[PDB]
Amino acid sequence: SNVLIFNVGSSSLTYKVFCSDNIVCSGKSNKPFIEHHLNGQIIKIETPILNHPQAAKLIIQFLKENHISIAFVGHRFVHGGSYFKKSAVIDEVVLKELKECLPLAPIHNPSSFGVIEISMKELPTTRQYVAIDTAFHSTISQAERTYAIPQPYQSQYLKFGFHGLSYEYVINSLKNVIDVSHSKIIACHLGTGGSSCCGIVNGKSFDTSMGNSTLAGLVMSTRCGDIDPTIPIDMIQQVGIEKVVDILNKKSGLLGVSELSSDMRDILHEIETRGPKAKTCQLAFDVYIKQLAKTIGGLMVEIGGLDLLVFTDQMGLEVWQVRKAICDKMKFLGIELDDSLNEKSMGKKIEFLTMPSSKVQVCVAPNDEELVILQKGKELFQF
Amino acid sequence: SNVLIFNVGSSSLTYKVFCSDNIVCSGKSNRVNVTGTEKPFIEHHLNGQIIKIETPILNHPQAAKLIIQFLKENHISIAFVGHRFVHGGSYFKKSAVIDEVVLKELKECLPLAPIHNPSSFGVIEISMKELPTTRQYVAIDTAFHSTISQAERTYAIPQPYQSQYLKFGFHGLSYEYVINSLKNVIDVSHSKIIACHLGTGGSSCCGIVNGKSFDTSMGNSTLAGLVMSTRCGDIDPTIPIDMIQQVGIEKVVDILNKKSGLLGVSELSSDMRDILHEIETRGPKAKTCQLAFDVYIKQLAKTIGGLMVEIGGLDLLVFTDQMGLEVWQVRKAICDKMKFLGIELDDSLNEKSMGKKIEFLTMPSSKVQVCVAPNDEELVILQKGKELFQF
Repeated sequence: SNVLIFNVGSSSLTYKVFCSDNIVCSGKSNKPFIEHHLNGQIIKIETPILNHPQAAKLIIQFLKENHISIAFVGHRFVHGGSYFKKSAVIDEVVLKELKECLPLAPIHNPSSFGVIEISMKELPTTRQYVAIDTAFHSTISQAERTYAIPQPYQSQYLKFGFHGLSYEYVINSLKNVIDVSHSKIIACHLGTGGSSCCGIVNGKSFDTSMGNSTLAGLVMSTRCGDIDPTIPIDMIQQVGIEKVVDILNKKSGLLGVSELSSDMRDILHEIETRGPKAKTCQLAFDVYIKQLAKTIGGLMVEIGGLDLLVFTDQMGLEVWQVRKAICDKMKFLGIELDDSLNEKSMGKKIEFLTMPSSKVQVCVAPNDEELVILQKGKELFQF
Repeated sequence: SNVLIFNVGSSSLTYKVFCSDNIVCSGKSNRVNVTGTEKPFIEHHLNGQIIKIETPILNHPQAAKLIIQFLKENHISIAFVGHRFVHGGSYFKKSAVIDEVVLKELKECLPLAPIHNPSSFGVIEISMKELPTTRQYVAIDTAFHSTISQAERTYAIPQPYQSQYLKFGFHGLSYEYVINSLKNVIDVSHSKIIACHLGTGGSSCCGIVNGKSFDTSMGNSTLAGLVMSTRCGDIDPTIPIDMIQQVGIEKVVDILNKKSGLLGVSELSSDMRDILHEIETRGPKAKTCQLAFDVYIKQLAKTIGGLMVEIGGLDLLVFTDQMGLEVWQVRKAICDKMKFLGIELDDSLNEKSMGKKIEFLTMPSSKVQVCVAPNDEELVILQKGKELFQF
């Protein structure tokens, strides 16, 4: 039976329809237009400016007009709060709790919830599920979730952690290649937007680099990551609350330090080409690697070891310099990399870049959003 | 040659005089006897016994003057005066002999630490005046970390904030004292050392490569890093921002500095020993004290792990200051987290060590070595003086 997967983006809405792990139909929204891929042909259609639930509606309509029967719809919801400990098939109780999670991620959740609501209304005979990014980290203990602050603030700002579906998908895909049930894995979700690391013991999250918010942890494209806590306070005394929030989230990270780009590839280019901003670009790369390595080290001690270091996402799977720099700093722990394989790998498949003799293995593992949402559908429905 | 060391405290000023690594005179201002039908006084300990001079309540420079006067009247001649300055800012990459330039630069560092810097400054100014033919030096707590490179001092934020909020690091004098004391015991110049200053007030870790600070736990402020007695340490940067919205700026600063850390989580005490005691006696606050210990250990372990990767390995882990020297449960908790890295702890030595002297707690076969190293406040300032004047 057919599965429809929605992928909500900043300025777009993509979909893909699956039948037995095979793509039937696909396309995306945003002069704005919707593009469709069906029966081997490409249909582009001019549109006026749409919001997300309008785009979703139009996609459903196109599917109905072509008799693409749909039995399942999968959705991604970033921040499921304290309620959602696992992903869920969508009912009235789930819808209620989801709506209470809206203020948790005002940038992500609302447009995601909008698509869900319109999808439930336009496809009332289909079973629908929501894949929740924070759920995988429900195995993290109190002590690892707790910041050293007094009540009531202590319970208000517990750590949540994110990219949970990505981590869960990657772990699941490594089950034939390694023995996850007896393993210590550190996964690095290095993407555009958010980046994080996760310490995984026997297939389960033990700790992660993000916190109560998606600002915490690693240096990111435009986000500061972990910094001295008095700094946000001092900056507020200069420019106020909302401006500080904007700077730390949209004008920091690789962008703020390189003074060139939020894209690591542009940063690497400027360094290796020399280059009018190399200086700042070199600093941005060093600071990024430092924080990443520091994060890896901290997590390794928490989980009591390391068998496999995994890179995933866009940066993790397409930038060999990051993986090389990181493995060099972790060489003393027993990481012997194969540089021929590393420099050519773009992570289109699960590929080890480590010599088989190396004490700690290093691998790359794809985490395509659509396959990730679909995979959760399997777990919930068995299809 | 005698050396006068001033230790500026909160309610009083204390001092010691050294002659060849030994104390010949010492004292505390503003002393009170609860049964002594009497006034506040300076208590002097000199050779034989106790000398009490009744005084009004004294500030620090007033006490300093009267202390100097007492030593003159009792024929203790002074060749050097040592002082301690908490935050030297950008200018002080080294501790310094005090001249006109140094005094001018120290003056500009006052807003860095409104409480501690002016107190130590006032004592320095009066000390230069009452002993103007005496060489004096200021030991700067931030100077040891001048060797930390830009990438390690830099937070991933844009200009101009990036340069306004560079990392400094503290407990520098404690670290370089411990490192120096280790030169009689290990090859420091070819060593990777992580030191843990586990104090009653602030706490930090330092990654040390060949005798020099590579990176450290505190940042621009003395709030960053480890979970501390009353401080939060490193937390989600969004948390202070959201707390401002609830209770305002100044209240948040007070909460994170004075009502967090061990005190805030345990809901019992700021002292680790009381926390351990409550756990083991199963007091009414055992659950929260157990949580406070777990959170504290977790952050310390994570900090050590991060520093190890930064410096490229680990040969020697060293504990110092009050909690590091006199609380074996903390050391055990840490070493068990790191057993996988090659730490074989002699549990009998650890349970009996109070860190009165440098002694290894690990087996000599153990890949990574663990030791406790004393860092008495006065010897630390005195040692900086030996380095500057060769006394």
